[PDB]
Amino acid sequence: MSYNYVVTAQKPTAVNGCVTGHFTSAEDLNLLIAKNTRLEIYVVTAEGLRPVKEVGMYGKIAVMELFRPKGESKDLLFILTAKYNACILEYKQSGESIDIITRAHGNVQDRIGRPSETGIIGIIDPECRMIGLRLYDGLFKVIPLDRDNKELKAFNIRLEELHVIDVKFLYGCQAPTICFVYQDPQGRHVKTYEVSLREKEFNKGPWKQENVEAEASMVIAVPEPFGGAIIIGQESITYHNGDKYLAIAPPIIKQSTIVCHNRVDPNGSRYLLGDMEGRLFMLLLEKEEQMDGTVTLKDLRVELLGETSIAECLTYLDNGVVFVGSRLGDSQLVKLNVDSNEQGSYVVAMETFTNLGPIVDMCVVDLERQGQGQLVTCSGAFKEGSLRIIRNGIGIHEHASIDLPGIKGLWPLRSDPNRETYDTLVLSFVGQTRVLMLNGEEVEETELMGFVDDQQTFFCGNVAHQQLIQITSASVRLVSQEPKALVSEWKEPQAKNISVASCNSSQVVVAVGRALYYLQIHPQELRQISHTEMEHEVACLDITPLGDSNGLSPLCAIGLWTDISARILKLPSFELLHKEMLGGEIIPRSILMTTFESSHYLLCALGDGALFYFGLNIETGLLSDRKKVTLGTQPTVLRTFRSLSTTNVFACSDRPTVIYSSNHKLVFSNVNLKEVNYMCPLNSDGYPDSLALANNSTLTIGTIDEIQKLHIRTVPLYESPRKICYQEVSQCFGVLSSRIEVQDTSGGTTALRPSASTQALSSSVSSSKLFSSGEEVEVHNLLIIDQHTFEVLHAHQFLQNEYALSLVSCKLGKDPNTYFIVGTAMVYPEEAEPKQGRIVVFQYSDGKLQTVAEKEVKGAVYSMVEFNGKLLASINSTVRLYEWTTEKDVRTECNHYNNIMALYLKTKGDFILVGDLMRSVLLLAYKPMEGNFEEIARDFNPNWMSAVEILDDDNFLGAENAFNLFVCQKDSAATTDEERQHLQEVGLFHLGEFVNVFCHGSLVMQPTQGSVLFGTVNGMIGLVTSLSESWYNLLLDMQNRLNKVIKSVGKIEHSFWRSFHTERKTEPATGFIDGDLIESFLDISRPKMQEVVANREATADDLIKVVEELTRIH
Amino acid sequence: NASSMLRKSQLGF
Repeated sequence: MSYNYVVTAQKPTAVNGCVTGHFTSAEDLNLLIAKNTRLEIYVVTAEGLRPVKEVGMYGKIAVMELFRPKGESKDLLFILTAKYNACILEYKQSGESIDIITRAHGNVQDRIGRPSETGIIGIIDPECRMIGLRLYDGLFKVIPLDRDNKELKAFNIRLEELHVIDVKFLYGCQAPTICFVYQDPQGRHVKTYEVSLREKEFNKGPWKQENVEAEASMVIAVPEPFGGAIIIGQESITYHNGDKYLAIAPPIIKQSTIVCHNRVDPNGSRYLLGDMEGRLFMLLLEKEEQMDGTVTLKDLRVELLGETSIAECLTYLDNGVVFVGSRLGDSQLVKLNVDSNEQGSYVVAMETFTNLGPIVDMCVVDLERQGQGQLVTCSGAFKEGSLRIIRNGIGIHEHASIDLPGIKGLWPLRSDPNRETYDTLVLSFVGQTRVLMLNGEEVEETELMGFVDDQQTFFCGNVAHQQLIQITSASVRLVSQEPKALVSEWKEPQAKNISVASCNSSQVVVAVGRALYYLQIHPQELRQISHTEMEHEVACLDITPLGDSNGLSPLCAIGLWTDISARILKLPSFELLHKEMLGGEIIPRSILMTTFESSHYLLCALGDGALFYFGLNIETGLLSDRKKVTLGTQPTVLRTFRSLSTTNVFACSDRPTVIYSSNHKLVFSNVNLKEVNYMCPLNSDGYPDSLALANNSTLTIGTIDEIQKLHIRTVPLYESPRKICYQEVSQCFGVLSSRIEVQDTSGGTTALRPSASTQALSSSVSSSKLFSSGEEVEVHNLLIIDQHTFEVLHAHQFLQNEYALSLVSCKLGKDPNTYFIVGTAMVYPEEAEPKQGRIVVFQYSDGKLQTVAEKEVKGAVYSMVEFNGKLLASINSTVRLYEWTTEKDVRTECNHYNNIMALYLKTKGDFILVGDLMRSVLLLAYKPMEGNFEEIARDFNPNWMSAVEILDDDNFLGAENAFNLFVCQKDSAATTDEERQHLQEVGLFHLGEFVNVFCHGSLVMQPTQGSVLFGTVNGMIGLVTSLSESWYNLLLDMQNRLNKVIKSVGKIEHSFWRSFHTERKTEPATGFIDGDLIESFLDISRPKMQEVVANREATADDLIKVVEELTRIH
Repeated sequence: NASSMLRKSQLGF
């Protein structure tokens, strides 16, 4: 009986794989990018990438290939999962609709098979006879491609060679032919085999087995005109074919390992090469013609081109554009030029995509002391290292603050016929109108001509022809720029109020009830035109001249009042088109139209807070996409703001919302604001690219942030951060960091670039003398980062080969100072394990960093929590609980030695602890008896842990080696010595990601319980919450129903995906829920949605509301 | 050192 719920807060951002070709059309260059369980499809263009289709899979993509067999119009996608789900994919556009379809699929794992050295490799033959896979040592699976094989049936074949490194099929071949470097005793070697599938053997390859280097790691297969194979090692490259052996040993690649590659020219005179350093090489093949004979080769060379992010993945695109898929760092788009710049880099970045990198540690700190957590992560590694501050919501910066309990609208106002700037803001009020002439940035309220002060103003537009408009209850008024007086004045024939105003800078439409007029502000006067009456009361109207008409506005839309409805119409005619008959007894408070790039739009707010949304047509006039959001609880006033190129839609609600643009779609992110009643663009000399915004009581003005549900700030560290601490009293962060340096010719270590440790504002080294008795060393530092500017205030450098492994920020004992404590370790290649290290207690003062105290230890301090004014610390399979003397020193109290190697710890308010490397978890208590630990219980499964957390007194969360989560609680049962000294694995789940860090906090706010966030190697940020048994049940049910309705993509069973799995155990998930899957609900059509209920009660739209209240947990 | 080891399983494969 364990009840937990997991959702994604940030989708993985690392790029594991990427591939190029014609998948969308046969004319079309596509970029395919694999995240983890996410597949991105782009179309390449002049600007770069046009986005097209982002889908998710129920597995971690491990192999991704594009290929084409005979009589096939365009390319097909091959995908293999880490749990051996295989599938073939076809890109299908039903005119306006997009589907990735599953042409074939099956699961290719074997019951036998020890998963190999160098993981899964999948390859495809140049002709497309087949697919070759290498999932296991000794074995080599083969899936023949045919019209059938719709379940991808495969035979295996025996491989003499047990330690294969890399494999591809050779171009220009009679029979199917693989080619591989394998390792045995005497070194590494290269080998070939035809594959005859008729008899499923191997047969014999066309070229003897030659040697290749000790570090041979990549096999490149050179396309037809050339044929053959390129092998890459450390410091060397080589080429093989027939009796042809060409080799180069360019000192320049010796520096670091090559690691990815990519064919540039289809013939393959040229290839791209990626280093672990970030360096980008070009590999060139000098061809050679002999008259009536096929092309040969003469020579090959290597040219350093520049520097990218650390490349996992490389793909030449159009014309000198190179996509650079990174996972240690941000992915990027790059230009290659014939001409170097200054520094001599042929590479120029064009675009940069943010990867939350490997998130290595993190924490939550309401920077701006708000109630919303911001999250701060250690990201990246080496030169890509960084901090990333992560903030939900679109925020704004408040310039003035005028307490005005009333404000019932507000439009712009330029006190001049030329400047874009408006030095006045007329604001409809509680039955009145006040005016605000500005001395620029100064607030001042005066009078104005033909604009009433004892009459509410329903409008203020910006009508051309040098005139200012004031629609009021009574009469659509007029004032001039030349005259500036009572230029004109419309009035309703019988003396009846305008109910609902609307217009632009050229058009006017009012309404009296169902009554519809139409007038125009023609040179210095208001001339009338059409008329019509309506079924019921007119609730709201919108007019604005769209794409193909300046000022004079085409068709229209309106909301009625009894039938609760909205409908489409025209201009002087008023002819009724298609419509929608929305439900309820609450009317549509708003309903305006707009566009952006390539679509016209209609949206309609109601008064219950909810909203219905639709796209339109300037010509025709048709329906669109019926769905129903929620935003506020209160009425919602739609508007439109000056941003960048795509000036957008703002929602005025008790929960202020912006509507931006997605793929070509529309965003729906929170605005980090109290509450907003009305709002408009603005621009005064005192308040430029502004946005006015009024609430319950008070005017305000400011700019806007990016958009994405989340903002991610930046902080390039240039080395790799490792741990992170917020010490609030000192308003800074402690961050452990590490830089690489190289031996000298003084032997001593130098550096490779300016880091944050070396560009620090000030600095220490460790002086302390506790110990006695080319090449690459790490140098470790404690950084002190300003929470406001994110500057390295101070840097302390540690001893030669001291690695700083743990960090805290606490007060100890009676002592009222707050310290920074760093647990360390001495480290050497020779040694298995360290056997000495120290704990150092530190204080940051005004601008100083004082080594307050040291303490030697006899191993690695892997972790340390602060306990109860005491300091508790894991030290090489030996837990210790220190105490702070009054004399200011760390002195032992007790130990626990029952650990293989204690990696993680956490503390439950009381006297409880937990942790371990290859066991699972233990719990302990402290006993204010003899100040000892009593070992309360453990878990006897072989979990290679990676992170650990206490959800609460009894629920312990754990992540591990194999991308699985699990939960433990102590048995509540009789015979309380054996059954008590065990705790059962009550929760199981396969995440699909690897968790470096848990921790308490949330990104939201000022049903569920708690909130634990995690960060993963991949960029993904998840969140774990707790449930009521009832809520669990509803959701488990609804999970199972939801799976019937949704078609996965390889056809993959969702439940097969989610199943606890190790290379030695496989159980289905219990006590865990993906909101990820739950949330899917909403993007399902009401029909398919209907089904999910056949059946305290049974409903249909309750559940929609229930998923809603959830999507807002993050 | 399993420490090389942690950092590595830590930054991924």
